[PDB]
Amino acid sequence: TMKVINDPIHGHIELHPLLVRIIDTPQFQRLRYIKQLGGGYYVFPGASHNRFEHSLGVGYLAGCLVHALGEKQPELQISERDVLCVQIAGLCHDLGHGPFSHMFDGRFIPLARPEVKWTHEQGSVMMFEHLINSNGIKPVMEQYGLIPEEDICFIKEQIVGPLELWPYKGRPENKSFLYEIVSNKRNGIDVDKWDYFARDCHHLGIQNNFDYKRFIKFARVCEVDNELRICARDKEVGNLYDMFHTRNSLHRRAYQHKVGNIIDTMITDAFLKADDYIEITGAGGKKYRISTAIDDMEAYTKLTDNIFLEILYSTDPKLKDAREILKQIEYRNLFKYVGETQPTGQIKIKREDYESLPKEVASAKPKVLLDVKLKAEDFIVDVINMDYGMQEKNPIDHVSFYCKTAPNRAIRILPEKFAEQLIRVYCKKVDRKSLYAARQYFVQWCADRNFTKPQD
Amino acid sequence: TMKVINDPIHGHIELHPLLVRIIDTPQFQRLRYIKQLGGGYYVFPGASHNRFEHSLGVGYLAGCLVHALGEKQPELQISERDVLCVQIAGLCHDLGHGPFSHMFDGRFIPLARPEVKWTHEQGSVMMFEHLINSNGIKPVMEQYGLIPEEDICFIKEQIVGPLSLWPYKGRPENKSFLYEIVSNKRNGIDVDKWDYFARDCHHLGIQNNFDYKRFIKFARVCEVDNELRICARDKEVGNLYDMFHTRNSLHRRAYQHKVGNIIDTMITDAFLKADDYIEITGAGGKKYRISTAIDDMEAYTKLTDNIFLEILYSTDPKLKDAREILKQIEYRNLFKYVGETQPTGQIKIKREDYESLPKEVASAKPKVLLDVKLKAEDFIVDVINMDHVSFYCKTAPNREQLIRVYCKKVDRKSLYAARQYFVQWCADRNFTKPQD
Ligand SMILES: [Ca+2]
Ligand SMILES: [Ca+2]
Ligand SMILES: [Fe+3]
Ligand SMILES: [Fe+3]
Repeated sequence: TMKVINDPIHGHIELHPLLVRIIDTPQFQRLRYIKQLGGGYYVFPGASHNRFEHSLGVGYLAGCLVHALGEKQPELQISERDVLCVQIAGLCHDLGHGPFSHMFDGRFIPLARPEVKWTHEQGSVMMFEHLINSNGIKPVMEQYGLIPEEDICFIKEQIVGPLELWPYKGRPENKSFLYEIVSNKRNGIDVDKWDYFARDCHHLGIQNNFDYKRFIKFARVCEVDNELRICARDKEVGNLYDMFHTRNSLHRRAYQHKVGNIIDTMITDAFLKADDYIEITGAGGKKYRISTAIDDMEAYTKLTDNIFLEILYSTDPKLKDAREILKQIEYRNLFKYVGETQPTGQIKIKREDYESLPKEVASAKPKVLLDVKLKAEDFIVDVINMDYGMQEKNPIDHVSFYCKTAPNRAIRILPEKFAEQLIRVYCKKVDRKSLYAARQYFVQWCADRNFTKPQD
Repeated sequence: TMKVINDPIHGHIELHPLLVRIIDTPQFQRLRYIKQLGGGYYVFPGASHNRFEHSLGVGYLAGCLVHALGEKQPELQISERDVLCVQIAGLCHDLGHGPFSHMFDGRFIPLARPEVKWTHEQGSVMMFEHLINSNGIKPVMEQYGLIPEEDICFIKEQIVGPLSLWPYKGRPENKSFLYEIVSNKRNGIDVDKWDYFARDCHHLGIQNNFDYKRFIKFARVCEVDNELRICARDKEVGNLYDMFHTRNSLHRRAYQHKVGNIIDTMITDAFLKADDYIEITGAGGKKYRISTAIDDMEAYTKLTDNIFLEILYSTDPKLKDAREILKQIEYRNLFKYVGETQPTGQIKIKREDYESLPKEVASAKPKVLLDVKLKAEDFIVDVINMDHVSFYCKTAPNREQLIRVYCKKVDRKSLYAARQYFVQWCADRNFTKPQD
């Protein structure tokens, strides 16, 4: 038969042999050493889960959804090849994640290389191609009825989106709903977001109220404005609300934790101080930095969380400055929270301007002059985005439902409005004179940047 | 005021500032990089938890039990300092675990240094002393009412044991029940096992039936043969049997997994071929081997699961042989399972003769000659090791080894060969006939 995996969130998981061949690969097993939340592990002891089990769950849920729609609506012409293609897309959607997951692409790369526009989804596509190329997956695809020329393009489009009128080339327009499963761009609701909602809740002691298996059993494909979309049963709006609340509770209590995000900036600070002295060997023996390893998948395969311990256990004097910061984490001698603000009604801060932010705070002009002159090297500016690629909107407005009487047409038509971006400032000095001075600079920068007034 | 932890098993737990000082320590944060189940992670994806979260739970449960006894029995004179000592003891009981937990002291060390005797508890006390000294914890202990002379001895004794008559020095026999909490050496029912019963079930998807909370609630200390022992209520024996079934289920389905133990042996083998070339920095620039890092505690502090990846990501030609085996874990090209047996007598194979076992199998002469001759290196033999609880009346509140053999050759001929060797080796060691 085929492999069975006992997941603590989904139960028994059945693995097609093609999936097994993709998993038993250094590019996929790489995800065993990538913390799902990263710095959150040092705040929540149960947050020890890695990207490996998350990807296994996303592929399982993607196959469950596509198989349910096929067996419930034969008119959709869903093939078993389409089921496996969606499963692979769910398995390999997080292949491009770097050390400590969103810390790498969200903060480190913008700080070390602000000129490059890099996302972990781009790396997922590059790592997928490197995976199939380095392990002879294409003949195994042909074994199981797949056509690599268009199916691999279909998988990549499911992971990253269109590759620059129907813009997708992997599947015709009459199967547009297949592009809404692994990563939905219309509303953000997808099986990928469902897996870590349950996984993170399971690992942090927060309660999950969204029954995702109930949602799959009532998911149907329907015609909405001449477009085939995956619709929900009307009697599932209460489950939908519970899903929204569960994501906000995770954001308010875990993702935006004030100490966990500090630790993320400290790990980023150590990585930045160590970027000039670590060497990762790529294809042809070429030495790559931590920041430049994203240009070479052969080197990026060797870039996991152990570079944290490589720096911590290093004896090189060149790495001492970076080693000291990591030692500070073990002693809980963390950076000091100065304050928090928010760009309500303002244009959100972009990744390419992260590097200029601490120099902008140190350049503030407080009225009350103090005997403590602070430099930009004493300030850390943290930008926390609940979704960097999103604009303020209610997702229910982009969710379509169906009735039991009209199971092919949608319906013409308490939720917590959520902040998107939070600006936190930390100081590296620990003395009360500098710590109070940094607070003065920060409140002055909040009026200049036209951000909300800091309270405390 | 004290720090609060959100734990998936126990919920919100409060940490005394002394405990926090011990936690904020590289000697203790080392536990963040030590898989609890080791090779079991490569079979169960949810088993990503480390020893750090488990130690926190044991330190919490031990304090809960002592506090519950003191509150429910003000005659025991259990002081807040007695509570802290038990909390620290459970918090530091596993400080001596090496890479991938029990495969380091249970297989690797006996294979690399068969002459040395080493256990993770005997290393946990060394870790505790090094932890206390390197961080100046004794003054912090005193400022919270802890006297270091008696207490350090107390904490060490309820971890490793006494170092005819009452052999403990940290507490008198009047507080003997305190030594039965973190690790019981009589029947084997401690809060340590309670924590990783629920925690492992929670991460493996295995159903946990024991409720440690309702047990602790109805737990009291009674007199058994003129001695004070922890006893349970007469109607809470259903919880006791659910504990025993959860243990049996965890061993049968998780701790004794086929592929899981094969991965452990494969990781041991790569460590053995990487032992002569990996350098661990120790006390004052000195260099130790992976097998010799246990002699220096500062070198052991830097011995974690990261060794697995320094071998994997290495480019040293001397490390090529070890790097090959770790890569075969990623490609799922594992050792083939040959057979399984157990000793017929009460005698049990110790660790000083683990490396002699594969050659014994290869030295066997099967009764029928065959084509493939097998070397000792082609065999892997790992050893898997595994009613007496007091109670009280509600009215009157008082009064073994398993042997598995694997083959590194994975072809039809060599596997038939290995089975013939294994059957013959079981025959002249008087072991149970292998099930076909
Ligand atoms: Ca992703
Ligand atoms: Ca133990
Ligand atoms: Fe994901
Ligand atoms: Fe333990």
